[PDB]
This record gives sequence, C-alpha cells and structure tokens, in this order.
Amino acid sequence: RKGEELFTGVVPILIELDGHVNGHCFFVRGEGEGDATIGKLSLKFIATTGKLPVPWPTLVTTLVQCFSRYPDHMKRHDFFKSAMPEGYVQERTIYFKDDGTYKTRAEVKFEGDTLVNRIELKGIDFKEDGNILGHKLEYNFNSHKVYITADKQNNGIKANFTIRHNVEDGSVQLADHYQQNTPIGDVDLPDDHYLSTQTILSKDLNEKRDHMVLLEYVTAAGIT
Amino acid sequence: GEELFTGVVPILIELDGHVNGHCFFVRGEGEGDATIGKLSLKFIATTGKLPVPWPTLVTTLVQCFSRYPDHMKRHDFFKSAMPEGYVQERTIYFKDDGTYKTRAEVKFEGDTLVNRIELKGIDFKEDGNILGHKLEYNFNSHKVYITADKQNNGIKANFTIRHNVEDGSVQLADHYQQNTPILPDDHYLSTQTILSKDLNEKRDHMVLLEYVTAAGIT
Ligand code: NI
Repeated sequence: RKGEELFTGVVPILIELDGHVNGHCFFVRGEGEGDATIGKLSLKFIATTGKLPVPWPTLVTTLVQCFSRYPDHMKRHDFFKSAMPEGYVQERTIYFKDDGTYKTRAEVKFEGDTLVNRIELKGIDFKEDGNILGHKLEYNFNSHKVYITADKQNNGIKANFTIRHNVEDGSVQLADHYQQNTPIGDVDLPDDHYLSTQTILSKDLNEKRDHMVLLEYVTAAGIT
Repeated sequence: GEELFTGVVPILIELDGHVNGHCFFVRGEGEGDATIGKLSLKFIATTGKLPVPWPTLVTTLVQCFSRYPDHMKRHDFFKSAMPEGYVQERTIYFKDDGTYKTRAEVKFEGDTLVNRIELKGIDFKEDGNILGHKLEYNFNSHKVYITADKQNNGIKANFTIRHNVEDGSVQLADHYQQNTPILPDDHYLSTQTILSKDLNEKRDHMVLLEYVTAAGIT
C-alpha cells in the first residue's frame, strides 16, 4: 500500500557492499537514515574486512538516489521513488582516467521498513601506486551534476556524470560514471534533468576500524 | 553410468569462495573407491590461511562415491547422472551464526571426477565459533536423509552436521541440499570422516579420509 509515499518521513537505511578490486576482497556495511523531503543522508560505513584496498571516496557514488529531493513541480520525474517498494537495479561502469575501472550491480529496495542497498563491485586493471591503489586521494568529496535521461526501451533511466576526486598533490582524479537503472517490479519516466550533489566525509572519533561517516544533500533540478 | 565407479577413480576438487567478504581458494586431489565407499583426499588452501575452519568446508568439498550396497543400486541417483554429471546446491545454516550458500558442478572431465564449487558466506559473528576458529580439528558421523524430487528430476537432501567446539559444546550446521542432473525411495547415507595433516606441507591444508555407505532400505 504505497509509492513515493514511502518517503514522507525519516527512513532507516542499510547498505552492504561486496567488493573485488585487483583480487583484493572487502566488505562494507553502512547504517543510517535518509529524509527525501529535505534530501539528506546521514550514514556510517564500516569496512568489516579490515583496512580498505582502495580509497573510501572511490566508493561513495556506489554506496540511494531515492533520497534525492525532488521539488514539488518535478515529482512526476522521480523514477527512483516510483519503483518502490519492489525497488530497482542500479548498474554502473566507472572509468578512472589513466587507471582502472569499477563495474557495479546493485539492488535498492525496501525490506520491511528499511531501505536497503545491496551491491556487488568488481574492479580491474588498476595501477599500483596510481591514485587509487596508492591511496593518494584526499578524504574529500566534491559537488556534482548527475545528468538523468529516460530509457523507454527498458522502462528505466540512464545517468551520466564525471566525479572529481582531489589528489594529495593538488591534482584531480577523474572518474567517468555510466549508469543504468531498471525496475525490479512493475514507474515514472522523467524528462531530461539533473541531480545536484554535496557530500561531507568525517570520522567517528571512537571507532577503531576503518570507516566513513557520511552526510549528503541532493536536490533535483533542470526543469522549470 | 554406474560402470565408471567399479574401480579406483581420480578426483579433483576446486572451491572458489568468500565468507563475510574474506576470499579464499581451495584445491583438492586424490582418489575414491565407490565399491567400499572410501575417499582419500588432500586439500590445499592456495591464497593462504583460511578465514574459516577446515571442518566447515568438508560437506561442501562427491557423494557419487558412496557405497550403495547391491540391493540398493536402483537408488543411486549420484552415479546415474554420470558422465554428464549433476549440480549440487546447498544452504548451510550455522545455528546462532552465519550461513553458507553453495553451488557445485560434479562431472567427469576425461577420466577424472571433478567437483567445482562456488561459496558465499554471510552474517557470521566476529568472535563466533567459525570466524574465531573455535572448532576442533575433527569431524563427526552423520546420516544424510535423501528424498526424491520428481519435479526437478533429481533429489533433495537434509541433515545436521555436528562440529565439536573447543570448550566442549557443539556447533550445529543445518544442511539443505538440491541435486539436478545438468530417482530413489527414501534412504540415508552413513558417514564417517577422519581429518589430519601432511607433515611436509606448510600451506594451510587438510588431508581427509572418508567412508560413506547408503542404508535405510532392507
Ligand atoms: Ni563474490
């Protein structure tokens, strides 16, 4: 008995990520809350497998766009919420310029009250002591524009954008994202528009394990 | 079909798995003699020390080598599906701990019997009996209850493995098994297993001796 109606209030979030980069395996679990009426996430991620083989920032995009704030005049362009509760599949290919690639497949859906993002990630061809495996990325995340277009053919959407990762030496590591979402059930197909993102990364001062506290604001725009 | 097991047969076993995101690969080699129901295998953990105890991997490391007494040959699904082979799927629920999901192909490649497995382990406790390595290095005797699954033209199986824990308690692991051929009346397999070491092999390893015999039909 619902739809976008599942997001009128504060929703508990659970994220799990199975990761495989250059034969190094890891697992991340995140917990927190989202509030789509204001577009806010507040999450804590733990690398349960011990210290990560890649930098935390490289995982941020891949770790619930259903918590974007879609302004009242854009509600009919909100694919992510309309797929709920059965949810959607989110697939990406992430190209790190002059370095390796991530391929991800994710199921975002309601499991009871909770919104759950379960992810498989596989990364290949990363250079040793490149920015990623060498851990040369600053513990930062930049603002971006996620460009969304409809994919009528598969009853879903496509997304394109370039993530910018600050490197320690003052340079910038680019990560080209190509994104597909399709429904798991049986949705709104949007006119072209974008998401505007902002993200803070910090730590829990009493947490011994490798981890990431994340706060994020995202609003939809580009339609008048 | 059955004719492929009237003498000593070489075995190769390969397990690609990860448990709570901890990866590991295991290779096993040796022999089975299905007329007496005997397995003799050596398993190597390439990739280093295993994140889980060797005993938890036993069941999911070739039941076609069970001894099926003459009066029960009609009920041997395992052997009949050869050389084509079969697919073995399980879910193993460790009581008060995590779960394994496994998929395996058991088939003849040339003259050798091959068991190739995939394994996902989820939701294990960090200082539970598994991830904390609190299981004794041995292995109890069991009854594997087999039934017919006409719908998938194969069999199901259920049983409960008992793992001895160092403090003297018992870690139970509930097995659920499906086999499909890429059929018998109700019966069970009687198992016994000894595990040991090879003194000249450093790599985390398991040598396994095992005798299995089918019963439950007079
Ligand atoms: Ni995997």
